Amino acid sequence: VKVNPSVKPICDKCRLIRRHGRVMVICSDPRHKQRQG
Amino acid sequence: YAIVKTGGKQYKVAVGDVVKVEKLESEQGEKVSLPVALVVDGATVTTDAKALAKVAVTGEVLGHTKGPKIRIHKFKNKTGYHKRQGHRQQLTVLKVTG
Amino acid sequence: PTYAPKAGDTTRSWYVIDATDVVLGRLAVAAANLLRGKHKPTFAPNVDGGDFVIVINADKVAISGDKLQHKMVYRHSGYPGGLHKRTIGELMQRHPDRVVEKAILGMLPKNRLSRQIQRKLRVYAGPEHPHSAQQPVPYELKQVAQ
Amino acid sequence: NAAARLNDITYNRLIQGLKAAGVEVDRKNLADIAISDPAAFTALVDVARAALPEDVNA
Amino acid sequence: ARKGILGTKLGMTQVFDESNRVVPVTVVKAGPNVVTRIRTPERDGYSAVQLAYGEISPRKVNKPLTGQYTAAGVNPRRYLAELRLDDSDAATEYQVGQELTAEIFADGSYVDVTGTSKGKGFAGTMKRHGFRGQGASHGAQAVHRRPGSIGGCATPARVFKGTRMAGRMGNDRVTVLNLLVHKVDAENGVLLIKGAVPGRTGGLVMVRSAIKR
Amino acid sequence: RIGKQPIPVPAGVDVTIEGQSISVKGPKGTLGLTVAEPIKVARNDDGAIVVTRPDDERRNRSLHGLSRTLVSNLVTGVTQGYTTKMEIFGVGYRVQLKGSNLEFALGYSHPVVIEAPEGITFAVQAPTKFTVSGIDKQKVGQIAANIRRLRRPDPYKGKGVRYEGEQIRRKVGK
RNA sequence: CUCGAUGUCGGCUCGUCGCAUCCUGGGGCUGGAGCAGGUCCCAAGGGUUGGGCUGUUCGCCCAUUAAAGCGGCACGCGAGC
RNA sequence: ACCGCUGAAAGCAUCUAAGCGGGAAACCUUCUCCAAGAUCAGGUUUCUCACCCACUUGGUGGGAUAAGGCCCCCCGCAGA
Repeated sequence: VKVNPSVKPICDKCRLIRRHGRVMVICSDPRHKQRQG
Repeated sequence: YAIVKTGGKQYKVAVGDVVKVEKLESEQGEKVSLPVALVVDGATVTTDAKALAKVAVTGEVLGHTKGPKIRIHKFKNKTGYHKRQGHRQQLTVLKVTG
Repeated sequence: PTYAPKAGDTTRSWYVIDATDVVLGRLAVAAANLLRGKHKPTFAPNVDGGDFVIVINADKVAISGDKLQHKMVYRHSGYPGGLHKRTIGELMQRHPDRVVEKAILGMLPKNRLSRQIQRKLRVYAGPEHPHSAQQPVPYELKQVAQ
Repeated sequence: NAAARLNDITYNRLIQGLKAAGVEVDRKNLADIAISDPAAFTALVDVARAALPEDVNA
Repeated sequence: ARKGILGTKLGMTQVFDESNRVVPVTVVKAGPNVVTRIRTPERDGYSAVQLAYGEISPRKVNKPLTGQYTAAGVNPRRYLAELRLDDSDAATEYQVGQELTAEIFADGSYVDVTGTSKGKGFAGTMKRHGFRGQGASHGAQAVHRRPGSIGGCATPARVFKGTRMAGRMGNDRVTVLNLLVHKVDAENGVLLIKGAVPGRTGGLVMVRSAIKR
Repeated sequence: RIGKQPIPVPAGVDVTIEGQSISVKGPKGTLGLTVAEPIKVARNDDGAIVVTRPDDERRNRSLHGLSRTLVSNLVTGVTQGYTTKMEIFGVGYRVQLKGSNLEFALGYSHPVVIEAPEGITFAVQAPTKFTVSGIDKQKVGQIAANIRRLRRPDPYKGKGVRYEGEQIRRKVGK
């Protein structure tokens, strides 16, 4: 995961889901898999 | 027993009970009548104000004692200020006969 | 002058609080009021009226689930470090009566009468209290009026 | 307050009743008849109840 | 169960082992003198056993102790120590009036031996804590062997608790673990123990089977 | 339009609300369930199942979707099987169903006997293909990912215990 | 604040705490073939050496090392040197 | 931290909302040591138990001792 506290989608497959406190994204391809804070 | 109202304060006295009440204008012997706020016969209590303006406690002023020597010594701090003055509150003793 | 507090003048009844489903704050406030003796009009902050309070079923006393895993009970030992953090979750699956007793003691005043008073509160996890020698009458909680 | 809550009324409403009824007792003697006479105090509480308006509107 | 026994230590030796090595060994007379008085996990919630060991005259012991030896049915013993057993009672492993011997430790079975140390006296912070105490020559005025400092100035305007300071060391019960018994003399009592047992020679020592295998 | 599925049942065995908990027996073993109080679950008078609760407050909806697919889990797991087909990919595995249980080996010493819990079953078809089954779909999936998560994803060749594949990634190589 | 005194640097001795982790522990990503490597996440329990030049912290270097942390506490510590 | 299953809202997809699982030298355990002044001052067991005076009978003081311990003395690889 790349953790930067200002999270956006990268490609046209990232889903800005929310998951138990941290607001992560998932494009189902762990190229970034980034997550907020 | 009745809650006599005297001196801006109120007291709870039945018949024959001494009370250190304020400096009522009076002497020894000559009685004096004092209003009530609430007079009680155990289960018959009086509450309605016009029913209490009739009920008058009465007792014999006697003794005209003084209170105890209340020593004031005001003193602030480095200010360097003392002010010492005392006080005997004038009182009177009372019996209750109503 | 008062007539309420004197020698041998205060009465000693007993109380059983079933901490069945109640929440911890209401439970502890209720037990604390019974323990100090403010439920009594013959009250004074110098004397110890009040009733021996027993708290039973304190094993299942309600706390927010989101608090059984967050709210912590620290207790320092003087030694550097030695801060013994501990949530009420493990503290509950170890000593729920210690949790309850802690809350109650925290709601009492902070003085020596606080000690003489808290020596009157028993708390047990199961339903089964041993102080049945008396006639411990169940006191359950009731918001009043207004 | 303790004797009031023994009579299921709170101190606030007790005072508001003893005011609206008007029995010019004061907290000192009110507490004395509270201690010695639960009877006279419960008469006072019924006085206060009978002198509360209706509700929390007015 | 954790097979333990009492005993005193008679001193050290060296014994040569199978492979022609040396065994700097301690001799512990755990001899067949250890009797019991069970401790139920129901009356008092232990599941422990009361091992006795010693030889004293009746005249030497006071009435409570001899009463406990009589109620157990045994003739008194200078020591009377206790050993935890388990989450279980099992009602057949021991008995009140039983007899033990060093024979349970079966020549290789690692023991862990516990006992009070030799008092190293009122020992200062270098016999007690290993302080690389301040220098000895380069001007050090008087502070060779002396502690040094105890904390900092104004926020801990106080010495923290548990500060390493001078004080009476020694005598504290210590447990030296995993001492592989080299031999067992059930024919005159002793139990050899490849290692260094804590305590004065001729002092109480509880030889418990290990926990670490 | 989540609320357009009340549960049917082929075998129709034990499908009735014994006090806000459901259970189903039949061709498979049985199961329980502890559904939240603000759910309503009822039966249908031909033997089917129905579910709702007339509160509309944004937890009704979450519990709606879940509760429904979880009771489906129950009944269409007892009657209809629950089983997942996991194909070994790569080199070197040939099964020993010892007792009823699986022993893995790929790419290191010490073949690993994967514990045989209560209420599963291990199945194999080849050296490089097996599958699991049970009654509880969550049980099935959790053990099926216990079997996966073995020799973690590597894209450079692929040594994947997969779920009949499902598109493992690929290399960048050398 | 302290001037009718709060003894200043470095070293030593003794610490102690923080996490902004050098190592050891678990991980995600990698333009990560393997070795590794580089970056981000969690993690403070331990550990974090010896010398040469310098009053020197600062450094530079030698030989290592798992690694040879960065800080706080009156730039911790002189009624301890 | 991260990983994961079941799974909606939001006919899907999601580790999350209900649920469950993995998960580290870090936390409680496990171990070694102190420890009931833990005043919440614990427990199992054993031992001794009239024991004589005076009052205001009594309690209340006294005295006598039980069991026990101490002080003396001979010591210690225990110790200022």
